[PDB]
Amino acid sequence: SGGGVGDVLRKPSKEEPLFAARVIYDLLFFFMVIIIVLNLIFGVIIDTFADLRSEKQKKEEILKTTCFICGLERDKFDNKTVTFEEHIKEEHNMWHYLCFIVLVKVKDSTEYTGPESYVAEMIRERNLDWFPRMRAMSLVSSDSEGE
Amino acid sequence: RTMEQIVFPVPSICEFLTKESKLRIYYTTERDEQGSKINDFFLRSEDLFNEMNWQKKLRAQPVLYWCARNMSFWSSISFNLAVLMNLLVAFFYPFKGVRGGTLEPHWSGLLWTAMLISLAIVIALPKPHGIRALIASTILRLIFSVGLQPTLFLLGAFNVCNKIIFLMSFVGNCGTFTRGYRAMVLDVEFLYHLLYLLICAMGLFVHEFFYSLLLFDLVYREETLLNVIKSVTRNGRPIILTAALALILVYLFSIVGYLFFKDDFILEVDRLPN
Amino acid sequence: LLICAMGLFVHEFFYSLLLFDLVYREETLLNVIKSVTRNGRPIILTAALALILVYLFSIVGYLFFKDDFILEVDRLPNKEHTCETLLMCIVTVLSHGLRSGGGVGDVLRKPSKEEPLFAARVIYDLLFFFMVIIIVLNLIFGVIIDTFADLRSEKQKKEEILKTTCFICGLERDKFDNKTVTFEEHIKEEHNMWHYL
Amino acid sequence: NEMNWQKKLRAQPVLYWCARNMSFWSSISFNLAVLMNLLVAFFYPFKGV
Ligand SMILES: [Zn+2]
Ligand SMILES: [Zn+2]
Repeated sequence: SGGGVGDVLRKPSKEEPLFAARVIYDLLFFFMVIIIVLNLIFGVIIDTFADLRSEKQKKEEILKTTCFICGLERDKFDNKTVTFEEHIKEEHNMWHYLCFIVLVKVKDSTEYTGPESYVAEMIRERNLDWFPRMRAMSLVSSDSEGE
Repeated sequence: RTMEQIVFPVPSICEFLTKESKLRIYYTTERDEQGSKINDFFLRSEDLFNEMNWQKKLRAQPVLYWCARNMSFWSSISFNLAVLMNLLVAFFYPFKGVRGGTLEPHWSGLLWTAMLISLAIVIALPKPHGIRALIASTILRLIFSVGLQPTLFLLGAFNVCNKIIFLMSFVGNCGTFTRGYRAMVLDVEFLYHLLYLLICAMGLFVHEFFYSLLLFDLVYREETLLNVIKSVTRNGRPIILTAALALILVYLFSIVGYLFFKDDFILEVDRLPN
Repeated sequence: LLICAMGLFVHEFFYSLLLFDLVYREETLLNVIKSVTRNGRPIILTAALALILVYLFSIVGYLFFKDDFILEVDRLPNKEHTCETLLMCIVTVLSHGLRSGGGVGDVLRKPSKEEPLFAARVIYDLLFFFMVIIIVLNLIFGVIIDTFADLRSEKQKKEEILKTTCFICGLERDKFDNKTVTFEEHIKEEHNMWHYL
Repeated sequence: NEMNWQKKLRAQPVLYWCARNMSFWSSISFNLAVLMNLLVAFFYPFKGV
């Protein structure tokens, strides 16, 4: 209700000796509590909108302008007949990776090929260093220059 | 540290994967610490393999599979019915037999005619949208046939049957059924849905407000509203700490006012006669 | 300790004081108080701007609307109205009316269309309400919100530069992408500052 | 152009002494204005206060 300790007390009006102290009390309560504290809680709420929107925008731009598993940043695939739109679909599609994980799981622990044994060795026992962390075999050129 | 490229046949079990969980795993995974999404992807890969096993096992259900396909339809019917029946219980609670026609039914009759005209205009222009408008018009017409209490009882019975057939759809559409009973008891959304069912049943039985409670619990679900509530609640510890700061500050001001301005604390009041 | 001892001895309130001093310590509460106090010089300067602006409005109100400054009052027994002309009483009445909604409205005499001074009174009321109550209070709260924005920006920049770069080494964690020396062991085994200490 | 003017005015020095400490004049004017506004604020019934 607005002023705070004002408009509910007795309103001394200039006759009592306690008038100046009452005015100071009223104005000081109104300033610190009603301005600063309520403005602090609402500044906290607005700041949380700012942080949440910043997180969402960062997540969306890093989801759209970079590759998945591959990790590249979509400016490396500017030329040389392998663009990003088919690098996502045909080269580093994660659905093919899930297909490979379930192919390792379903198959009968024998009579499979070479790389599947290596992958199943890295899956069952230990870590995940068989993923293409930052390399894609499309940025690399021919080795004729050193040869 | 050399890189290969292998081509393999896709397993026949991978085609039993839904589009919803597909989009969920595409949009939900996050970079753990070293700018990489691999670690959470492997754990949800194991969970996805278990989910595809459950989906392949449940494909031979089909009546249960037919029930579990159209769960968004059950959710939409439950939500629209809850909103409509909250609107009916809001406008009319003196009840004691409201069907007396003390100039209310004439205005209600004109409102029903206008609503029927608007529903006809909506069905004419927007033919593909507004399937629930016909059901709302039929429910409004049933209010003119029988009393408000039988209509409310019918709507409550339809709501509880829709919820009890939606729970079976939700149980079927998840793999927690065969892991045991404590596994689905430990689930959070399952507990929320059973709380919703208990609230709906107790509203049908005991004193019949309770639909405001389920309305709050169900409208609170949607994504943008949940986003703004996540904005008010994600940093809740500073908010409660500065609320405690306000509390101690007004405690100090109360101490000072009690100390000196003790006789200036009179307040206006009107008493009720005995 | 002195506050606690004096509370045990003398008149025993004092625990509100030590409670304030001790709850004020914790990190997130100290962070929001640092948001209100880190840019305190603009806040006190625009408070002084509010003070001189209401001093100007008090001057104008004393000049023309001198007899419209009556206020309701109830006296304590040992006409329920009073009028003040001292220009300290005018300034304190105007700071009394600085809060409570409209401002100079709902405390003065409300002339209502009969006096020739009606249009000037309406202009005075509306102009006070607009400039002071909208603009100045919105300025102090915009300053506070801007200080939250700056403080959060500084904290985020500090955290990302602490996590995504090396310490003493100075590199930016994208140089260690390959070639058998990654950043996670470059921090621990090569450029650990504890080995430097 | 400003350095040309400064070189020409270096031979003033009494005017140059006046022009050196202009921040002092500004500070004196501001403090005096604030103080005399405080005095004219608190006491205006005057009629021989
Ligand atoms: Zn890739
Ligand atoms: Zn290094």
